[PDB]
Amino acid sequence: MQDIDLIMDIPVKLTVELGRTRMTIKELLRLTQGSVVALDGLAGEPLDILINGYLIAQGEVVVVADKYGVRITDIITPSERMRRLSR
Amino acid sequence: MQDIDLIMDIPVKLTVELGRTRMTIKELLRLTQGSVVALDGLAGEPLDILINGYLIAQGEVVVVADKYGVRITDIITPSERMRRLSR
Amino acid sequence: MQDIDLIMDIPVKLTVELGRTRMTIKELLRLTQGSVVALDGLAGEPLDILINGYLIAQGEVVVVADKYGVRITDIITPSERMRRLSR
Amino acid sequence: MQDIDLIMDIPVKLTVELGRTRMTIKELLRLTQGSVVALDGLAGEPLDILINGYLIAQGEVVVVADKYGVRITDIITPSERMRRLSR
Amino acid sequence: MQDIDLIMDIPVKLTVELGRTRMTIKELLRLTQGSVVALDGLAGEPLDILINGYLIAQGEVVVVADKYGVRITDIITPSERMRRLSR
Amino acid sequence: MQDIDLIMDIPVKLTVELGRTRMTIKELLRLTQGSVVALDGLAGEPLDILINGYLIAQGEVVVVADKYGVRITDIITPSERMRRLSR
Amino acid sequence: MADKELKFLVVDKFSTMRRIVRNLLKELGFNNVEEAEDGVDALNKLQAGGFGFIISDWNMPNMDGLELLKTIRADSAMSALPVLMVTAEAKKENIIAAAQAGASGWVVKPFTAATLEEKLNKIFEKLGM
Amino acid sequence: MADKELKFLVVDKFSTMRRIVRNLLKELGFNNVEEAEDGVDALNKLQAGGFGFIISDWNMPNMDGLELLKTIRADSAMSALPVLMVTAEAKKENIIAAAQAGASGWVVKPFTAATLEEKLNKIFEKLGM
Amino acid sequence: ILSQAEIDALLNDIRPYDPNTQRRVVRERLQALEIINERFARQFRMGLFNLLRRSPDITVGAIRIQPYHEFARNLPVPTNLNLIHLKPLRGTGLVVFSPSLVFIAVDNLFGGDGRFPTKVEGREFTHTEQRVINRMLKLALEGYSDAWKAINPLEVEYVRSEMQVKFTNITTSPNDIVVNTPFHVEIGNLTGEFNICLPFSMIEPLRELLVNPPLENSRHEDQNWRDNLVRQVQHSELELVANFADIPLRLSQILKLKPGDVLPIEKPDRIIAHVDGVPVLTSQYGTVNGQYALRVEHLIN
Repeated sequence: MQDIDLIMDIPVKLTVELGRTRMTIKELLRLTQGSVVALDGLAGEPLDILINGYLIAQGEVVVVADKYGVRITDIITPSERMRRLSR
Repeated sequence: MQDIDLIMDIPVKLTVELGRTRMTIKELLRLTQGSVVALDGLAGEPLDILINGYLIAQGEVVVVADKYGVRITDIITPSERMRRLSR
Repeated sequence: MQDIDLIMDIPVKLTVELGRTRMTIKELLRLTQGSVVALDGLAGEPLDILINGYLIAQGEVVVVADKYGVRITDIITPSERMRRLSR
Repeated sequence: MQDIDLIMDIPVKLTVELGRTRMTIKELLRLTQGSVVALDGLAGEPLDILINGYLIAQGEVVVVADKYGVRITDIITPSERMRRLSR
Repeated sequence: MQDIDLIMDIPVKLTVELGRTRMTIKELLRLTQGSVVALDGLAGEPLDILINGYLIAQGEVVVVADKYGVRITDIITPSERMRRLSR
Repeated sequence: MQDIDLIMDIPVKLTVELGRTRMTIKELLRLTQGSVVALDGLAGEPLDILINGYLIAQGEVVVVADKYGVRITDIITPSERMRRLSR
Repeated sequence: MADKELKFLVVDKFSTMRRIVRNLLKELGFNNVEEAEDGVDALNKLQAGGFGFIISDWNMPNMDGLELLKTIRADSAMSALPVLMVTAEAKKENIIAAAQAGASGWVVKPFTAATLEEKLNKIFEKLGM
Repeated sequence: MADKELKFLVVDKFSTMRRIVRNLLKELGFNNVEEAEDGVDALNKLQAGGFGFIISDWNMPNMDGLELLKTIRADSAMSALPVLMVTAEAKKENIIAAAQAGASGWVVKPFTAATLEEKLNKIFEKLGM
Repeated sequence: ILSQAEIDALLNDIRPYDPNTQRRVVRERLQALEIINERFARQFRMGLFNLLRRSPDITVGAIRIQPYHEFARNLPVPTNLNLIHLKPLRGTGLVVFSPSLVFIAVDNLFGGDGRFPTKVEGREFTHTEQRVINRMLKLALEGYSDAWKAINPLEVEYVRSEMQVKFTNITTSPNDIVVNTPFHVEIGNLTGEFNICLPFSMIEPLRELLVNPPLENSRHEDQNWRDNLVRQVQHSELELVANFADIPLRLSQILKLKPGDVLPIEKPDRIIAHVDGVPVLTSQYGTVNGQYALRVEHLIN
C-alpha cells in the first residue's frame, strides 16, 4: 500500500451538486431576479457527490453546528455506474 | 488492489512547472512586453511534475510528433521532499 | 497609486507551467525511469504564467545568456480564462 | 557537551504566531480601519511557536502579572514535523 | 547527540564583519559620497565571524568561482573572548 | 539644527559586514582550521554598512595607504531594506 | 573537421565578390582570408607562402584562372595546394581543361552559401582534412 | 629578474617615438634610458660606454639600423651588446639580413607594450639575465 | 611581410581576495549596449561611405570588460586618442583611431589607389591628417549620439586629442574597470580598426537600463497593458501572518522547554501583520464568530 499512500498524499476537491436540469438559452434569458427554475431531482433525494467533476457517491444535506454538511449514503460500483450511465 | 481500482476510476490533473523564482512586486510592475525574467533552475535540469499542485516526480522536455512531452526521470523521494519544502 | 505602492512593497512568487495533462494513477505507477508522458499543449504554444497558482498571462521560452526565460506575450483575458476553465 | 554549550551561548529570537490565513490582495485593499479578518485556526487551539521563523513547538496564551505569556504544551518530532508538513 | 539533533533542526544566521572603528557623529555627518573611513583592523587580518551577533570564530576572505567566501581559521577562544569584550 | 548639534555631540560605532550566510550547527562543528565557508553575497557587491547593528548604507572595499576603507555608494532606502528583511 | 586557422586566398577581379566570399568563409568558421585582384597578385602572394586553400575566378585580367592553376601545379612547393574554381559560365570545355589542369572543385555563379559549404566539405574529405 | 638599473639606448629619427619608447621602458621599471637621433649619434654615445641594451630603428638618416648593428658587432667591446630592432615594414630579406648581422630581437611598428615586454623578457632569458 | 609569430619562428574555485581589484563588475550581458553599438556601427558605415566615396564594412567585436591597465597595455603605439564627454553622465570617454584606419582614410580622401599601404613610422600626425581625423571623429560622435537616442538621449562632446595613453587620465586608478568595444573596418583590400572605451563608473547609473535587451514600446498600448496587468494581479492570493510577540531567549532554554512551562512576554499594544515576513499593517486582536480576528488600525505606508 506504499504507492497507495503515495497517491493519497495529493489534495483533491470534492463537489456536491444540488441537481441537474435542461433548459433553452431563451428561457435562461427570460430569467431575472426572483425567477424560479425547477430541477429534475425530486425533493429529498440524495445529492450527487463529485470528485473533480466525477460522480462517485450520493449524500444527504445536513446542518452541522451552523454549517451545511453531506451525509454519505451510498457509493457506486459498475452496476450503479452503468445504472446512472443508463439513467 | 480493490481500493486501487476504486481510486483508479477517478480523473486527476497533472501539472509540469518550467521553474520557480522570487521577485518583488515592484519588479513585476517594471515588466512590460518583451521583458526578461530569469528562473532559479539551471538550463537542462529536469522539470518539476505536480499532481493537483503536489510535486511527485521530475521530467525532461521532449517533442512528440508536433507536441511537447515530459520524459519521466525519477520520483520525488522524501529527503528531497523535505528539502524542497524548506527551500 | 498610494495603495499601489503599499501592495508594491510585497514579494510574490511567479510560476510558469510547461503544460497540463490528465492520467490515471495506474498509468502513473506504470511510469519508470525513462518513461514518456505527453502533454495536452501543442509544441510551441505559449506557456501559462501563474502568480501564486493564479493564471494571469502567457509566455514563450527563451534562453538568456545561459538561463531560461519567459517572453511575455499576452494577458490571460476573461474569455481565454473561461475556456481553459471549461477545458 | 562542550560544543553544545558553545553554540547555546548565542542569543536567538522566539516568535509566537496567533494564526495563519490566506486572502487575495483585493480583499486586503478592501480592509479599512475596523475591518474584520478571520483566521484558519480555531479559537483556543495552541499557538505556533517559532524560532527565527522555524516552527518548533506549540503553546497557549496566558497573562502573567500584567504581561502576555505562552504556556509550553507540546514540541514536534519528525512525526509532527511530517504531520504539520502534510497538515 | 539527541539534543544536538533537536537544535540541529533550526536555521541560524551567520555574520562576517569586515572591521570595527569608533568615530564621532560630527565626523559621520562630515562623510559624503566618496568619503574615506579607516578601520582599526590591519589589512589582511582574519575577519570576525558572528552568529546572531555573537563572535565565535575568525576567517579570511576568499573568492569562490564568482562569490566571496570566508576561510575558517581559528575559533574565538575565551581569554581572547574577554579581551575583545573589554576592547 | 539645535537638536542636530545636541545629538552630534555623541560618539557612535559603525559596522561593515562582509556578508551573511545560514548554516547548521553540525556544519559549524565540521569546520576546522583551513575550512571554507561560502557567503550568500556575490563577489564585488557593495558591503552592508551598519550603525550599532542597524543597516543604513552600502559601500565598497578600498585600501587607503595601508588601511582598509569603505567607499560610500548608496543609502539603504526603504524597498531594498524590506527586501533584505524578507531575505 | 577542417582546421579553422587554414589560410584562404580569394582571387577575383571584383572587390565586392571577394568581400562576399570572405564573409561566407567567416560564416563557415574560417577567419584567415586574404584577397587578390588578379592572377599576378595571387601568384605573388603565393610566393610568400602560408596559404592552405585558394578560391579563384576564371576570367581575370592579365592572368585567367586556368593559367594561374597551371602555374600553381607546375610549382613543386604548391602542386598539392587545393584550388577552388568559381566561374560565371560553366562551359564543358573549360571545365574539362580545368580538371586536366588539376582543379580541386568548381563553383558556378550565382551560388548559395550551402553550395560553397558543400564544395569545401567535399574538397576537405578528398584531401583527408 | 633583469637589472632595473640597466642602461638603454633608444635610437630613432623621430623624437616622439623615442619619448614613447622611453615611457614604455619606464613603465617596465627601467629608468636609465638615453636617446639617439641617428646611427652616428648612437655610435658616438656607445663609444662613451655604460650601455647594456639598445633599441634602434631600421631606417635612420646617415646610418640605417643594419649598418649600426654591423658596426656594433664589429667592435669587440660591444659585440655582445644586445640590440633590439624596431621597423615599420617587416620584409623577410631585411629580417634575414639583421639575423645574420646578429640582431637580438625584432619589433614591427605599430606594437603594444605587451609585445615590447615579451620581446625584452625573451632577450633577457636568452642572455641569462 | 612576416607577422610577429613568423619572425619569431625564423629567428629561433578558491581565489585570494585582492582589495585592489574593484570587483564591482557586471557579469550580466549588456545587450542594450550591443544594440547601440550595432546602430552606431551602421550610422557610421553610412557616414564613411558618404565621406570617402567608398563602401566600408564595419564589424562590431565582442564587448570585452577588463581593467583599465589591461586596456592600455593592449593599445598599439603610437595611436590617435580622442577624449570625449557623454553628457549628462560624468566622466571622459575615449575614441581610439588606429594609425592604419587614419592612413586608409587619408588615402581614400586624397585619391589614393590603395595599392601602396603606408607603414606607420611612429611620427606625429600632420595638420592635414589631424583635420581628417577631426572630420572622422565628428562623424563618429554624431553617429554615436544618434544611436544612443533610442535608449537614453546623450550629448557627445569632443574634448582634446592625445597620442599616448598616459595623458588620457580617464580613470582614477589603473585597476579601474572600463568597457571597451572594438570595431573592425574594411575598405577594399585595406583593413582598419577603431575602439570606443567607456569607464564603467560613467555608465554605472544606467546599469539597469543597459542590462535587458529593450525596444519597441508605446504610451497608450502600454498604458492599457499595464492597467489590465494590474487588474489581473489583484486576484492573486497572499498568506497573511500575524505575530503575537517576540521573545528573546537562548537555545539552552529551548532544550529545557517542557509541557506547562510559561514564558513571560511583553504585552503588545498593537499586532503587526506580516506578508512573507514583510509587515503590512498594525491591528488589534480579537474574536469574531468563534475565530481570532484582527481589527485594522493603520496601513504601513
